[PDB]
Formats: sequence, structure tokens, C-alpha cells
Amino acid sequence: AIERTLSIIKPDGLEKGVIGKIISRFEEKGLKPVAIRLQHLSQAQAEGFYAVHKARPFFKDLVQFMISGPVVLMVLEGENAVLANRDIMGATNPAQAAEGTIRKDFATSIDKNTVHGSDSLENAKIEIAYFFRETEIHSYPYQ
Amino acid sequence: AIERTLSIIKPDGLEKGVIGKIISRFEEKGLKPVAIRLQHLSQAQAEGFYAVHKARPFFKDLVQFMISGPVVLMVLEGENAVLANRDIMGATNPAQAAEGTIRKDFATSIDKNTVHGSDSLENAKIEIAYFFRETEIHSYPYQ
Ligand SMILES: Nc1ncnc2c1ncn2[C@@H]1O[C@H](COP(=O)(O)OP(=O)(O)O)[C@@H](O)[C@H]1O
Ligand SMILES: Nc1ncnc2c1ncn2[C@@H]1O[C@H](COP(=O)(O)OP(=O)(O)O)[C@@H](O)[C@H]1O
Ligand SMILES: [Mg+2]
Ligand SMILES: [Mg+2]
Repeated sequence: AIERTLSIIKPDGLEKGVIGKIISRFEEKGLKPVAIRLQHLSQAQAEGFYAVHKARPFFKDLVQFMISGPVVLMVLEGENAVLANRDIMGATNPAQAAEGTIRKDFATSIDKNTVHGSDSLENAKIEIAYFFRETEIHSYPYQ
Repeated sequence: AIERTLSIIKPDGLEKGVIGKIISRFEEKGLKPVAIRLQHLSQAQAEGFYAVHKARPFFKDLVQFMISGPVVLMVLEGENAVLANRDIMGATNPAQAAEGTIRKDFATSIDKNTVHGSDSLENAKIEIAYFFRETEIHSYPYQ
């Protein structure tokens, strides 16, 4: 039941100074950060990561925003982590995000929506391998 | 005035699930995390890092604790960062730690005091260069 999923705090999250608050949201929910790395993505990295949206019309802006500032890359671990993550994140459009979700509480607009999360276990594996070596991920007990 | 200093959330901080809470402490006090990386230190790394304490009787234990589990390495940037960081951390001995400090709130004992902070600017340069390439540190504008 324990899975690992990718979480990324987008540039607006760091600029709003809410890195800690966001991380706490996961921790309080049982989503254990087992890998964390603040990094400034290059255009090549963002494009390759979001390649699935190349045919889409906002892709170019998505890429620019994703490289406008540094982000915080994280791997969350827990039971049904992929889904749990999507739940706490909330809807893509902050306006439609549920109460208490990261996006409803911190997101500005649909373009600047503070966080990213793997949409599936399949994509989680890919996204995690894109940004982390297995040797960079470390689980630990909660006690 | 504006300085950069090294902060490390020791193994017990992650086990207590308070990474977010600790980071928020800094963010709200004006200490901006410009570099972050969760890592499991090796014996060689912990020893080399705490070289100044090589002749102290607690050295061997400090090293063992520091490699018992992963830690979160961070570089904080802000006004009088070196001193500011330490004030927020609190006294080495949790018993003597002031109200509202990280150690009084989260530390359990002196040999498991949750956080590390560079003790001086000269040492901050050394400690930061020990764990981070200049290319891994990224400042960004706030709100
Ligand atoms: N219909 C849309 N119109 C405009 N921008 C969108 C739309 N759908 C998605 N996006 C933007 O592209 C980003 C990436 O999409 P997605 O692949 O769903 O990842 P994510 O986890 O980052 O939300 C979204 O977070 C959002 O900013
Ligand atoms: N007298 C002591 N007895 C036991 N452990 C100690 C003692 N002094 C320091 N240490 C340990 O080694 C670390 C050394 O750091 P130090 O430079 O003494 O101050 P700090 O509290 O700012 O980290 C401490 O945080 C603590 O874990
Ligand atoms: Mg999608
Ligand atoms: Mg010290």
C-alpha cells in the first residue's frame, strides 16, 4: 500500500515564503518527505518533464513559469501516496479547489498554482527517476 | 548585513515529522531557505564536518547520531543570518533553551537537539561549501 510520488513546490510557493507550511500539510497527512532538493530548472528540464503537454496551447508559459525561479523537488512516501497527494493539492484551478487544500489556500491562478503532483503510480515512477537517483531517496521511521 | 548560513535538521527532526514547522520558523523570521537537500550522511562526511570537535568527548556519539538517519541540509539567507539562526535554534541543552525556540519546542536532549547552525561567518562559508556547490544555491524575491 506504501507508494512514493513526486511533489514539486512551484516558484510561486517559494516567493510566497510558504515552503514550510506546504511541507507540513503533507507531514500532518502522513505523507513522508523521503527526498527533497531545491533546484532551479533549466528550460530543457521543464520541457522534458512537461513533454506530455507539448501539443497543448499554454505549454510555453508553463515552461517559462517553471523556470522563472527555483522550485523544491520532493518525493513523498506513504499508503496510497499518489492519490493522497492529489487530494491535499486540490483542483488545478484554485477557484474550484476544495477547502483546506494547498491550492485553495495558497494558489494564485491556474497558471501559478503552487504545486505539482504525479497523476498516477505509472507517472510517479518516471517523474521520480527524472529528478532523483534511488540513492537520493531515504525513508526513516516516524517516532 | 545579509548573510548566508548552514542549517541542518538533525535525524530526530525528521522522525518527529516537523521539517515543515522548522522551515516555517525561519521563513517567518526572515531567514530564506536558498538551498535544501535531504541526505543521509556517511561516517566520513559527519566526521569531516564536525572536525572541530574531534578532540571533544562527545565527538564519537555526535557522529553516530548524525549518521543514524537522514538529515535535511539547508542554507539560510537573511539579515544577520548566522546569529539569527542560532537565536531561533535555542540553547544547546534543551533544558536551558528559551521559550519559542526550535530546541525548547522539539529537542529531547543535548545529544539529540534537532538542529545545527553555523557558529560564525567564517565557518558558515566552510560548512556551506562542504555540502553545496554555488550552483545549488538560489536566492529569489519574496512576496
Ligand atoms: N486547461 C488549462 N488551461 C491552462 N493551464 C492549464 C490547464 N490545465 C493545466 N494547466 C497548467 O499546466 C500545469 C501542469 O499541468 P498538470 O500536467 O496537470 O500538472 P500539475 O501537477 O502541475 O498541475 C497546471 O498545473 C496548470 O498550471
Ligand atoms: N557539553 C556537551 N555535552 C554533550 N554534547 C555536547 C556538548 N556540547 C556540545 N555538544 C553536542 O555537539 C554539538 C556541538 O555544537 P556547539 O558548537 O557546541 O553548539 P550548538 O548548540 O550551537 O550546536 C551540540 O549541538 C551537541 O549535540
Ligand atoms: Mg496531466
Ligand atoms: Mg555551534
